[PDB]
Amino acid sequence: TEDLKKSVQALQNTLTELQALQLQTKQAHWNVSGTLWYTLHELLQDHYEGISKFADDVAERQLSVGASSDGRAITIVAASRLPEIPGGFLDDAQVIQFFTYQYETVGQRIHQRVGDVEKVDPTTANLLQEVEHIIEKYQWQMRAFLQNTPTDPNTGFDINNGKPV
Amino acid sequence: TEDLKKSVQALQNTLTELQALQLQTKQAHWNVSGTLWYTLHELLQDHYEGISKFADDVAERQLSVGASSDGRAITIVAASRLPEIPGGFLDDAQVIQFFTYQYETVGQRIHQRVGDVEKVDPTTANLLQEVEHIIEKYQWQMRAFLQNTPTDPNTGFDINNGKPV
Amino acid sequence: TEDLKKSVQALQNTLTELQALQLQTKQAHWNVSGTLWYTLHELLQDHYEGISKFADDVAERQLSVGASSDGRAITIVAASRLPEIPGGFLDDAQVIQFFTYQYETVGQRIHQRVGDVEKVDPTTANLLQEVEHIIEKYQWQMRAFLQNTPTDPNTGFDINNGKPV
Amino acid sequence: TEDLKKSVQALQNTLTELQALQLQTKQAHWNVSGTLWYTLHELLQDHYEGISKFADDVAERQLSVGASSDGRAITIVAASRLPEIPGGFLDDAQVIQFFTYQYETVGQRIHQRVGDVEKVDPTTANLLQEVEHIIEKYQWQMRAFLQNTPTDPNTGFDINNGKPV
Amino acid sequence: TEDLKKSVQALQNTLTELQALQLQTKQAHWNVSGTLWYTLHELLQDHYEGISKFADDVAERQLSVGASSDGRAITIVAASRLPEIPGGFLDDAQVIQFFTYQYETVGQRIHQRVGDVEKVDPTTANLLQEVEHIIEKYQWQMRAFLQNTPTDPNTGFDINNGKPV
Amino acid sequence: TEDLKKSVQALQNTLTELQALQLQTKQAHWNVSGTLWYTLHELLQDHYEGISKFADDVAERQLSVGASSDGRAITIVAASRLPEIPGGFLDDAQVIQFFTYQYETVGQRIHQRVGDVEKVDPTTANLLQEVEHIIEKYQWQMRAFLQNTPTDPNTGFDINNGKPV
Amino acid sequence: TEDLKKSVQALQNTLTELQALQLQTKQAHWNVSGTLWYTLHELLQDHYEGISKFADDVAERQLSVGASSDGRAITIVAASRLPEIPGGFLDDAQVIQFFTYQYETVGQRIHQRVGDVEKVDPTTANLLQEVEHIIEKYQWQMRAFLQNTPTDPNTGFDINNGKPV
Amino acid sequence: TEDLKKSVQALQNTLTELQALQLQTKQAHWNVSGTLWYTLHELLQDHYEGISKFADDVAERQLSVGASSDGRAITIVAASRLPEIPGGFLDDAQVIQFFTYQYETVGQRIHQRVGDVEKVDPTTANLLQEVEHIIEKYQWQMRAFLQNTPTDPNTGFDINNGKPV
Amino acid sequence: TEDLKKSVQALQNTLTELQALQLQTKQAHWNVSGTLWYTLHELLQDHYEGISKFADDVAERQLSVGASSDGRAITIVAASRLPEIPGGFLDDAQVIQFFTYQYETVGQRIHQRVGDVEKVDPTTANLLQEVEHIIEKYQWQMRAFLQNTPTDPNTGFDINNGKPV
Amino acid sequence: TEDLKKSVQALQNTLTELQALQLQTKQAHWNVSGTLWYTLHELLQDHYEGISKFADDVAERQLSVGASSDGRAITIVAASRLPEIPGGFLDDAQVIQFFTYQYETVGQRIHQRVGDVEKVDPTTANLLQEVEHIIEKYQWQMRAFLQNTPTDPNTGFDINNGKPV
Amino acid sequence: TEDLKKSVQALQNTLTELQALQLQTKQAHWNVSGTLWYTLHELLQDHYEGISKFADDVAERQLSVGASSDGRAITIVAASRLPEIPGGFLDDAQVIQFFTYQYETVGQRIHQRVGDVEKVDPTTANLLQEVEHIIEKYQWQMRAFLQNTPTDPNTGFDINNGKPV
Amino acid sequence: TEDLKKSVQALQNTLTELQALQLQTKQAHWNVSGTLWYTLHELLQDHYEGISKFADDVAERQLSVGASSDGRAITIVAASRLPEIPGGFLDDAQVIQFFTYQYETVGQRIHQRVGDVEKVDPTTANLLQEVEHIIEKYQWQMRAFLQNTPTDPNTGFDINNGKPV
Ligand SMILES: [Cl-]
Ligand SMILES: [Cl-]
Ligand SMILES: [Cl-]
Ligand SMILES: [Cl-]
Ligand SMILES: [Cl-]
Ligand SMILES: [Cl-]
Ligand SMILES: [Cl-]
Ligand SMILES: [Cl-]
Ligand SMILES: [Cl-]
Ligand SMILES: [Cl-]
Ligand SMILES: [Cl-]
Ligand SMILES: [Cl-]
Ligand SMILES: [Fe+3]
Ligand SMILES: [Fe+3]
Ligand SMILES: [Fe+3]
Ligand SMILES: [Fe+3]
Ligand SMILES: [Fe+3]
Ligand SMILES: [Fe+3]
Ligand SMILES: [Fe+3]
Ligand SMILES: [Fe+3]
Ligand SMILES: [Fe+3]
Ligand SMILES: [Fe+3]
Ligand SMILES: [Fe+3]
Ligand SMILES: [Fe+3]
Ligand SMILES: [Fe+3]
Ligand SMILES: [Fe+3]
Ligand SMILES: [Fe+3]
Ligand SMILES: [Fe+3]
Ligand SMILES: [Fe+3]
Ligand SMILES: [Fe+3]
Ligand SMILES: [Fe+3]
Ligand SMILES: [Fe+3]
Ligand SMILES: [Fe+3]
Ligand SMILES: [Fe+3]
Ligand SMILES: [Fe+3]
Ligand SMILES: [Fe+3]
Ligand SMILES: [Fe+3]
Ligand SMILES: [Fe+3]
Ligand SMILES: [Fe+3]
Ligand SMILES: [Fe+3]
Ligand SMILES: [Fe+3]
Ligand SMILES: [Fe+3]
Ligand SMILES: [Fe+3]
Ligand SMILES: [Fe+3]
Ligand SMILES: [Fe+3]
Ligand SMILES: [Fe+3]
Ligand SMILES: [Fe+3]
Ligand SMILES: [Fe+3]
Ligand SMILES: [Fe+3]
Ligand SMILES: [Fe+3]
Ligand SMILES: [Fe+3]
Ligand SMILES: [Fe+3]
Ligand SMILES: [Fe+3]
Ligand SMILES: [Fe+3]
Ligand SMILES: [Fe+3]
Ligand SMILES: [Fe+3]
Ligand SMILES: [Fe+3]
Ligand SMILES: [Fe+3]
Ligand SMILES: [Fe+3]
Ligand SMILES: [Fe+3]
Ligand SMILES: [Fe+3]
Ligand SMILES: [Fe+3]
Ligand SMILES: [Fe+3]
Ligand SMILES: [Fe+3]
Repeated sequence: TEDLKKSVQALQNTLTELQALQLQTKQAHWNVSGTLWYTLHELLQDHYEGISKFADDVAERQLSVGASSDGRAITIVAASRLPEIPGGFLDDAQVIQFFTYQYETVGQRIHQRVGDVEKVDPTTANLLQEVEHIIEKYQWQMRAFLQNTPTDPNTGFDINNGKPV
Repeated sequence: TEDLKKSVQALQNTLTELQALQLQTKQAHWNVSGTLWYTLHELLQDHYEGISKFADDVAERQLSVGASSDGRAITIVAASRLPEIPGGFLDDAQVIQFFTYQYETVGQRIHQRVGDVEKVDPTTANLLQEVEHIIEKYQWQMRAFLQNTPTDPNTGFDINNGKPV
Repeated sequence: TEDLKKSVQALQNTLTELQALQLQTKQAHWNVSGTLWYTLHELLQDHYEGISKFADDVAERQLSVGASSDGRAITIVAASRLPEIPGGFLDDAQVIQFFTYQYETVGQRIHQRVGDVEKVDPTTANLLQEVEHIIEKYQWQMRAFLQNTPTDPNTGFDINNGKPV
Repeated sequence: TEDLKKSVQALQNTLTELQALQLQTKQAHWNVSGTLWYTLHELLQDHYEGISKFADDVAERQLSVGASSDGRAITIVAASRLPEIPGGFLDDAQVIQFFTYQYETVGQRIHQRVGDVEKVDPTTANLLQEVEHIIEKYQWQMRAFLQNTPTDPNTGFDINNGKPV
Repeated sequence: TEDLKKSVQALQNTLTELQALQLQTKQAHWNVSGTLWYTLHELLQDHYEGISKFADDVAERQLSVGASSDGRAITIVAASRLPEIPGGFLDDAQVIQFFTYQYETVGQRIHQRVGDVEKVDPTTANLLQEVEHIIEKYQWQMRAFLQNTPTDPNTGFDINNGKPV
Repeated sequence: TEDLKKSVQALQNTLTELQALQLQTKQAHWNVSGTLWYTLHELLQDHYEGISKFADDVAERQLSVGASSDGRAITIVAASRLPEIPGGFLDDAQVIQFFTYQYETVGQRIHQRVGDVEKVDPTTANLLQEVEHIIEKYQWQMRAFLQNTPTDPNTGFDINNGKPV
Repeated sequence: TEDLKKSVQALQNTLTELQALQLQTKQAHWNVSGTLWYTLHELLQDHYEGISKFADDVAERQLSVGASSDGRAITIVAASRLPEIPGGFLDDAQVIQFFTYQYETVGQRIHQRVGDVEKVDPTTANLLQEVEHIIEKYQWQMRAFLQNTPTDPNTGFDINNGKPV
Repeated sequence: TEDLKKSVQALQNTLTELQALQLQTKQAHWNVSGTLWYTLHELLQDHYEGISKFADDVAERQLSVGASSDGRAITIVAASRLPEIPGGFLDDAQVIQFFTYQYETVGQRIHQRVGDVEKVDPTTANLLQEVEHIIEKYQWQMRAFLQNTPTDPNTGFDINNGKPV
Repeated sequence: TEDLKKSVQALQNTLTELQALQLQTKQAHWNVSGTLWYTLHELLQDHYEGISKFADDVAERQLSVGASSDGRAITIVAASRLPEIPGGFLDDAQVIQFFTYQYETVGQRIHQRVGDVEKVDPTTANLLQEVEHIIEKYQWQMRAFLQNTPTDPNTGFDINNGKPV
Repeated sequence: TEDLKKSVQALQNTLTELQALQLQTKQAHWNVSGTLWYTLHELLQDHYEGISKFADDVAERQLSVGASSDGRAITIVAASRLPEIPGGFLDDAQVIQFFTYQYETVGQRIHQRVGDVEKVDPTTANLLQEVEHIIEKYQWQMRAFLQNTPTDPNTGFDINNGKPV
Repeated sequence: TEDLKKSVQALQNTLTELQALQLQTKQAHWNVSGTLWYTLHELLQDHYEGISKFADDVAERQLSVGASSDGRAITIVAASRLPEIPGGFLDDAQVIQFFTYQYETVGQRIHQRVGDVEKVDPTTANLLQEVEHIIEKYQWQMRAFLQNTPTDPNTGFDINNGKPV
Repeated sequence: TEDLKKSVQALQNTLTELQALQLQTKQAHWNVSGTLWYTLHELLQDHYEGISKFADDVAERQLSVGASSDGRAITIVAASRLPEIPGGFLDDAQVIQFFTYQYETVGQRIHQRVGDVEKVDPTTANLLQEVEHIIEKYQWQMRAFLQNTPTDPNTGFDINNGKPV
């Protein structure tokens, strides 16, 4: 059946994306610098925990429908399909920019996956909607730092050495 | 007796002000944007919980001296007597400005109320002093973002698109 | 897109209804009287906490799909579209009657909203199903006080001064 | 030895009675209606937890003296030897009446069992005294709703549509 | 000094009243019967804990200003100056009636005591205001069972065998 | 309406299956023997708690859409429609075999039920997807003991006296 | 039956003794002075909590076998039958002496009561054995301060102004 | 009196046996090896905690009836009267065999002791029944690994290098 | 205004005294010796925590009325105005003597301060009454070690090498 | 300085090894199969948490001595220098074999690193000793499954389809 | 011996530095102002707790090797040997600058002390390495606000009124 | 290798000493008498828990470097090499004297062991430094009861029947 194939594909692809996000949030947690370093250090820890919890649920849902889960380092690298986080000290505006985009792209892809599996496997779809919920919430939490308002454009000039982000 | 009338007036007026503050802190919690969005999101959650706890105490003190408590939406609107929080995305400096002022005006009014009821109802006065304590603490916590220091005026230029707040 | 418009409408309308319910449950929590006053005081506190939690989730889901959330007192009043709770001391049977109806009407409307947004935004639909779940559970918990049984009609005569409710 | 037979009989018969009580308390927890529905819903949850804990202790005491424990649905039905709880919506006075009687009859039987095994197996007797303690406490908690006092017969007329229970 | 005498008198008299209330709430906790027996059993436990906590604070405030505290059974009996709770099974309406009155009279007396010691010993006055706060809250919680409303007089006929309380 | 009939049928049938599973997991918890007795004793306790929690949710969802819930022993026996667990001491491989199958069949049936009620009652469907999620997870947890791998068939010979399971 | 009379007598007499002990331990908790004041203040708090817990169990066991419980102040005074604790500041050696004796006499009496009711009411006997257990443990904890050892008589001279206790 | 002698003997002999068991369970906790090493490591930790708790209760019951408790290493060695646990790495089947026997022999002896002291000291008998309860439960938990079933003899061949245990 | 000056003076002077007390209680916590060393080590830890909590409240009340708080080491030294605690190993009687006096003098001064600010700033007065409450409680807890009783002068001879304190 | 270079090298190399171990333990947690699947699932979760905690400490120690931390997926792959865990369903004996070896090799390398940095950076050495402690403990916990004993070689034949591991 | 002298010197000097840091972190906690006031208020509270915990460990290690600990205010002032924190309102950039430097200098000195005592007193050295660990971590946490990155120098211009820090 | 021999010797010898201390602290916990009996009862419980925790760590470190741990009663007796605690009732001064000495001698020996294994096994050395830390802290806590001060020799005359200890 390509109803098991559909399920596996959607779960496995989401798992890898969450694992990529685990590694990038931690990396940023450690290396972020600037005015918002501590704020972001704390926020990224919370995201990491939420992402880790859903990575474990997604992997065990995969096992639950009868397939092994591939969480290997090689598999994470092989699925790049997503900008990589710079090494070294990272700037607060750079971290914000980076996750605004990553969470948005990951959320979009999960959104597609929910549609794909919804009538063959509504239980897997339900799980993926929960993952999408958290990813899009995290997206807002990064986006909110640069959100345009009636009194202030929020260009990020102050967290970016005078320059818009 | 206008010793029950005094007590009711002081308690009821404080209740409505706290309920107005519940709604405005939550609104700001959701909609705040900019460099300090997350910081303020967390701080406003703490204030909301403190305000909610005292709203419940004030309402039940009113019941305790023998009068019903009016916590209706219509009553909150009817007591405006206090600037309203803008809708839409709100800027961090705008939120700070707004609560610096609201908490100050609410604290002042409670201060007056403590004097009013102190010898007819010292138990109600004691409660209102506790409310004033928390409101003025919250006032300092908003004020501290723009507090002038020997090395830095803290105009809020960085959180306000180059302009003093 | 009127897929963002659909989502915003469903989320915003639900938020206001939950906020209306926050205010009415608390009001009843304070002012309820009679044989079941304490029972209802405790039950209404539990409902208030459940409703408050989902109000926060609904507002932040709205932010998560890119729109501000309107939780203002004026907006609650403006959306009346729902009977208002009496002021003053409220009778236990009156509170029961009132929420049986409110929860039922709010649950119905959320039910409609779930259908409306389900294929444009299954993640928002999932959240609203969770809200509907709790609202309808609360509906049963109010309804159960007057539920007709094989041995007893449960007219509420005992909690209503000899008269059916 | 009919000292193991004695022990097994007393433990097994008590286990089945507790399991019958697990099912009836939950059933009543869900279906109770009327003025005391919520009160009883909460009280029956507490009883269910206490009963469940002792069912587990009784079953594992049976294993501890070297015999398997029969907790099957068929065995519960086979040991009826005890009125069955009506299906459908149940009235508060009906639930109270029902458990007043069930707890009393179960407590009596355990009381007999304590005497039976006390000198062959004082450790099993000790456990059964603890079960009897809780069952008789629960009996008082149901009985107390209809307990005659110097100022009021407590006929249950108010929770029974004008009629004594 | 009769500023220590004033303080001692106010503290000691309050201690005895709280201890009288400890004994009466527990007695009622055990012996209450009728429709509201369990409700009142739980409510009276909460009051007992609040009263016990303040009895300990009042006694240790007495020690703190340099005097021993008399918490003896003989002293409780000697200070009757307050209706005694009936023995035997007590009816729910009887318990409600009884504490409505006791809490009211105790609250009144503490209120007087606050005035008496307020300028010689504002710290003792502060403590007594906290005791008055809780006692009057408990008074409302008993009073609320019989509170007259626009739709229902709440005579207590249902919890009193057809007769107003 | 046969939209309430649909909902009731799906909820009621699931409730009975969960209650059957409550009884069988506990039975196995007590009576399991062999190399994996303690492992399974602990695992079956965890399943029992998860199953019990969802049984309570399913029963109260049934009440929430306006129908009583039938959790009686007779009803559990009447719905057999599912192999019964042996009495006496049960072998670890026998327990594993038994639940691998039970959880699989129960999960399948819930899966069908989700489809059945999904557009008349998406809130009930959502609940049943959560039940299916847990049941299928539990299925994997039993299946994993005998799961074929590249280095070892996992026949269960070691937990079955030399014989494949 | 004088098997209910036996049970009531044993339970009621124990309740009063525990309540007497509640009042005396608290009194000593507040008023104790000297080298061991703080030690004893803490120890007496622990005893008070243990005694309070068993007073509640004894009273509710009395209700459980169908009789009201008399916890009134007048009843405590009426059952003196036991030395009274001095008022005023109490010396550490005096407190130790006093409870060594009280706990011993109360433990003895409960011991007799266990024999009295053991075959009419083994469940009540079991409870009273638990009370005796704690009372005799508390007796050792007071006795241990003056316990004669091979290297030191422990006369209490140091806690008694040079004089043996 | 040889009623104190009886009590002391029963308590002291049980204490030493529990202390012997403390040392053997820990030893096995550390040194166990094989397929069931981790399972047994965890199970033996739980037993150790239960045994330690009762050792403390038994020793303090001894003090409570007026005698010192001998918990010395020399006394443990002197009371051997019980097979000693091998040193070095211990096999899972060896640990299981060993405690099946130890717990059984210790439980038997405590059982005798309960009879011995039951009418001179029912409070000490009650404590020893609680110790026997736990010891026999632990006995079942070890025995269950090798328990014969209708589908599998459970010889332990798999945990014993092909050989029955 | 010298109503802000009054408030600042009272708050600042209390802060410094509490900080002096933080340092002295810890110093004594570490260095106390003798019969009551451990008792006092524990008691002084509790006082330190209570004092630290109020130091933080006093400092933040100062900020709340618009002034900075001076908690510097130099400021603590500059406000000596209070005996200094000896260095080196400190004797139990010396610690008791020392805090009996310190707490008394600090409590007195706070008492004066409460009067000073009570009508310009009742909220600050309320806070200072809470500080006075704890300081005077701590005073009793030190005083109680040497408190004269009808049976024993409590000279402290035993904790002072034969000599009255 | 090549004292910062030394520190960075030792910390960075350890971080990557811990991150490799995070991924492999989770992978095994999900995919392990066979008799010991659940046991190992639980054990590997505990190891994962311990490893994750030290990965965070090692990365933040690196930041603490002034260097960024590289936790990227590419860096984990680039440092292979260590056998990779198979994908697909993994057998219990295979998991045990695999971590016995991995933990041993990682522990050895950390051991070397402790020597390397010990006198330039004893604080980093201290941290690495703590990491080595946990890694070697985990090594024993895997090794213990196959540990040779006087009564049983523990070849793993039972967990490996008749064949030694 | 000047091995006790060495130990005392290293411990005592570290204690004073930690106590200086306790006072400065709290001072900054209260008085910090500007964009990062709340962030720093929270961060400085965490540091204060970590510093307080190690101050207590260092003082009690000093006692453990047989010397008293000097924690007096005079001793803190006497050891200045370290810039003092300004009084009045302090700017966020000023606080960051100040602790970046203080933590660095304190960490350096502890580092030296670890070398000094390492072979006379490795247990004291171990403790001091733990103190150094936390101090240097806190140093990074302050330093990270101004850490230069590839996209942004992080001069602190935004938190310093346009000027580099 | 005699680097494993060194490690084993140091770990095994420490384990036995900690186990000896477990037994002696408990023995003293039970049997201590006199003025400081309760104080010491509590203090010795805390030491016992700290000692037990490190005994478990030391034994599992031994396993971690590849050797079994000998925790047998016979081995404890065989390693006497340390005064034995008297049986019977023990005097407070005797307990203090005894542990002052035991902890000192055990701490000394561990100190030697740290030197012995430090460069072959720094991870084992680190663990032993932690054990030494706690043992020497416990030594101070016993020593502090008799510590000579400028105002009082602390001979223990008061806790020793007039005689210096
Ligand atoms: Cl899980
Ligand atoms: Cl409340
Ligand atoms: Cl949240
Ligand atoms: Cl259990
Ligand atoms: Cl307290
Ligand atoms: Cl619930
Ligand atoms: Cl209870
Ligand atoms: Cl205890
Ligand atoms: Cl705070
Ligand atoms: Cl952290
Ligand atoms: Cl500590
Ligand atoms: Cl562990
Ligand atoms: Fe967090
Ligand atoms: Fe998992
Ligand atoms: Fe999960
Ligand atoms: Fe930046
Ligand atoms: Fe918060
Ligand atoms: Fe409330
Ligand atoms: Fe409250
Ligand atoms: Fe802004
Ligand atoms: Fe609640
Ligand atoms: Fe929120
Ligand atoms: Fe939420
Ligand atoms: Fe959901
Ligand atoms: Fe009514
Ligand atoms: Fe409950
Ligand atoms: Fe169980
Ligand atoms: Fe249990
Ligand atoms: Fe009814
Ligand atoms: Fe309660
Ligand atoms: Fe107290
Ligand atoms: Fe208190
Ligand atoms: Fe009634
Ligand atoms: Fe569990
Ligand atoms: Fe439920
Ligand atoms: Fe639930
Ligand atoms: Fe088997
Ligand atoms: Fe306590
Ligand atoms: Fe109770
Ligand atoms: Fe109880
Ligand atoms: Fe018991
Ligand atoms: Fe004395
Ligand atoms: Fe455990
Ligand atoms: Fe103990
Ligand atoms: Fe215990
Ligand atoms: Fe084996
Ligand atoms: Fe404490
Ligand atoms: Fe603070
Ligand atoms: Fe505070
Ligand atoms: Fe207050
Ligand atoms: Fe002294
Ligand atoms: Fe775990
Ligand atoms: Fe971190
Ligand atoms: Fe950490
Ligand atoms: Fe295998
Ligand atoms: Fe914190
Ligand atoms: Fe300390
Ligand atoms: Fe510490
Ligand atoms: Fe360490
Ligand atoms: Fe600034
Ligand atoms: Fe403790
Ligand atoms: Fe262990
Ligand atoms: Fe440990
Ligand atoms: Fe002595």
